[PDB]
Amino acid sequence: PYVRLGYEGILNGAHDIDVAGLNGVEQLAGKFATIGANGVKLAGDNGTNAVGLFREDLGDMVNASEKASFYFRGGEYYVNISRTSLTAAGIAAGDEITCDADGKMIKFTGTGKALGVVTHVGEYRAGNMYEKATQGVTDTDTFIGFIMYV
Amino acid sequence: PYVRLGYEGILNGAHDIDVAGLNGVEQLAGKFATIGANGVKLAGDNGTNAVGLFREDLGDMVNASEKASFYFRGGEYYVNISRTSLTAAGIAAGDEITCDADGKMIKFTGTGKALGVVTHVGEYRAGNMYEKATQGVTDTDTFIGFIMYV
Amino acid sequence: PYVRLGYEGILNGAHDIDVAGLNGVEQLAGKFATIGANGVKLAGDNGTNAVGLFREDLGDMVNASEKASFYFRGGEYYVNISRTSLTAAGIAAGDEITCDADGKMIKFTGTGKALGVVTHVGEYRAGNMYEKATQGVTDTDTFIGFIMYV
Amino acid sequence: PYVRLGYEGILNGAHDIDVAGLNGVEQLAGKFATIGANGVKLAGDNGTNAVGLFREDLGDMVNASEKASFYFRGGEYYVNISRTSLTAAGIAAGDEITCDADGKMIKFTGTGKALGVVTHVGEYRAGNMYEKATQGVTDTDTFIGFIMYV
Amino acid sequence: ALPVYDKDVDAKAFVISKRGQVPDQVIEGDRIQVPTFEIVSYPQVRFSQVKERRFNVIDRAQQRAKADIMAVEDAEIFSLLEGAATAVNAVTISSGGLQRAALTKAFQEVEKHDLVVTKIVMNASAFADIRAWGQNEFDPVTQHEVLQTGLFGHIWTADILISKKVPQNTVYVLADPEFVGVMPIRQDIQVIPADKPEELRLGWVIYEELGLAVVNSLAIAKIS
Amino acid sequence: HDLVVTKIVMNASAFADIRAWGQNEFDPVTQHEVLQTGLFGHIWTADILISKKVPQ
Repeated sequence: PYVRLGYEGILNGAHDIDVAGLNGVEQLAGKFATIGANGVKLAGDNGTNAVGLFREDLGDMVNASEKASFYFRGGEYYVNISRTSLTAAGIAAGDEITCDADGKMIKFTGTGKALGVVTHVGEYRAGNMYEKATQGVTDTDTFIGFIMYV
Repeated sequence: PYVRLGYEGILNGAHDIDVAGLNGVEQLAGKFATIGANGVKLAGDNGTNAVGLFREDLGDMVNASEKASFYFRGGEYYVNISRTSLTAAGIAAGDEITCDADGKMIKFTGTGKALGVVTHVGEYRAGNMYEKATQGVTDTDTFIGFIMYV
Repeated sequence: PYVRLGYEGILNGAHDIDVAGLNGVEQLAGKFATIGANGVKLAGDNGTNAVGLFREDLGDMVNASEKASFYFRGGEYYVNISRTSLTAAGIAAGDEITCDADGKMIKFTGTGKALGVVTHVGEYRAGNMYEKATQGVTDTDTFIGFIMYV
Repeated sequence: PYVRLGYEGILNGAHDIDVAGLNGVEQLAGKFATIGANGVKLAGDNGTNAVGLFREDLGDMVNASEKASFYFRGGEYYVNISRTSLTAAGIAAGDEITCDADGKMIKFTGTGKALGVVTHVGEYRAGNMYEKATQGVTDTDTFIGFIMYV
Repeated sequence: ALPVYDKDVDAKAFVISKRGQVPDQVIEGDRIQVPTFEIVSYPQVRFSQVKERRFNVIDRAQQRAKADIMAVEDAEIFSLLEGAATAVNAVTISSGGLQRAALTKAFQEVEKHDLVVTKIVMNASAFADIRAWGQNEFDPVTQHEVLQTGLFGHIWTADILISKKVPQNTVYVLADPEFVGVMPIRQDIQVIPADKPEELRLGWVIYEELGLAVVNSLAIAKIS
Repeated sequence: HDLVVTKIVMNASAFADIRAWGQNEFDPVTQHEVLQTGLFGHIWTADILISKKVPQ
């Protein structure tokens, strides 16, 4: 396990990694970190963990988050959760990582306040109301893509 | 008891982790599964129930249904764990919920007693000759209620 | 990379215990298993294999389907039984097949677990070198020869 | 050509004369084939389009039934079972063949796995036992070129 | 979806479907003819044409009733039907009494019915019935009817799986998309014409057949 | 009371029972009926349960 405590970087930094409720167990997925399907190589690897904002390009890989899309489910709003049955890996030297989504840290620039929700605008703002996993409520922003704690 | 060997003061779910200590694969200390902190909707319930159809949030983050209908998608039928609230006997403020694969214990309500899958009419049910099949790890015991897993 | 391979991948192998819950359910009956499939059939012709992406196509036909280097978000929640198979891949051609579903442990026997691209459904090959996309819901990077849950 | 020396039915004819059969240089029938053209073929080939049931011409030669949808051969049941039948350049049509009346193969197209008779103008139809000739109960494969006879 | 007045929570149920694919198929049937035979015989060309046409419509019927969807198949009546309920059957003295009994069951459900699609043996035998010493018990008491009874049609079709009757209403259950309609084509240079002085008559059609749902179509099998 | 309110199962088994003297038991006829007893209509309710008939 390794969990970064940062807030400079946008592919590095976390302060909320796992987040509150009762019942709703069932169903499993995992997926690769960084960019895959590279060469005609066959082997995977392991490395060092990075927890930041991630986005699916559709399918089972999550990678560098430049924007958010979707108003539905996990979106393009994926974060890396460390486990003890993994070596844990982020950007660079990816491995099969379990993810999470929703009620984690988000990124502001001074545009919008509150609720880490799946939306079609990168700098994450409210527009779907109530919980969905999310219990976070931010009322404060910082310039330049910096990572705020819910 | 309140914690360990049961959970009490809960209205959605009941006793779980009666094996004592964690054993789940790819688990750390888990993450909120939500319907009593308010999920995204729950499908079914033909009587008093709070077992529905549940969905992956695209990873190991699990919640109640976030996708309509009842079509093919990956994952294993978890043993359903429900941890105690840190309110008196209400719901919400529930503890990060580790998803056991084969722990103890949930009610059984399909064809067989070690088999059963989750369906859109609520509870657990046997399969269909068109889609899905029955094969679970429902455990011992039986109890049909808004309280359940005893 | 990604063509089918024989080697006790194609045709079912020798008898492991790969079923948690009771073995055999006659659910899904009336879907037939194809003769032969995508890629190179090596050491027998089988349309269906245990562990993988499977699809109904052509109505009341079921077959094998390749899940590539990514995708298995919309996997399957029914699997084609893994009794009689050494590596949890291969299941006999012909007739209305006996299915199971998920909720059960399987065994893969070989090198690497839950890393790299598939070289054949139900297989995961690695060296701990090179970043190659992972897909499926599989467990545990830590321990090779591990009993991994679909 | 002198090719087709030694006991060949598998490279002799354009289609199999027999693949599990045998006959020597023993004439139990010195009759010619007036079925399968030479003069645009090898003299190891006969060019036979049927080796099954035959009917006699004027003179002492046997050939295939060239019968319509309202014509049919009566008796004169022979099946061709020659390998080389008393030649030194490999049997060709117009040279000696040894026939039997219980030999093999019996050509059939149909959809196979059923009795067949010969009416060969490109027209194949099945057997019966009071309508068309009594083959005795046998399974004769689909599409002429490879026929395993029971 | 019971209210919170039986203290129940409303159902948020979402209806489910499974999907079927049908690729285009060809149904066809041939007649093979000799020119000489057709000239000397005299009506034969007219007759051969009526015969090729009737043969293709028959092979069409065969397919539509009996066969399980393979890959070279469309949607077939015998697959779509609902399974037999033995409960609907009871102690009888006639084949006709069972047949009346199947038909009525469908109405209870609020299925659609319009026609009886029955086994050739079963329909006939049902008409033929006795009271143990004669008198049909599904047709009048001095008259025989084999056309329509109950004010619905009867179809007797061979190949549909022994001793089964199906109420359904054809218009709802299936629909036939026709890529190209029926046509005869004739070729004197084809596989069979070359060998022997013959003409080949081909009569074909390209179809697809769609089977909506499993409902509004019920099959019942006879008493134990 | 001018109609019979039955279970779907009971009615169908009830209808299927033909005498050994070859008369239908609901109405004494050798024709198709839409289901009539007492010259009265049948209303099929599946809350009524098996072996039960309720006229009303």
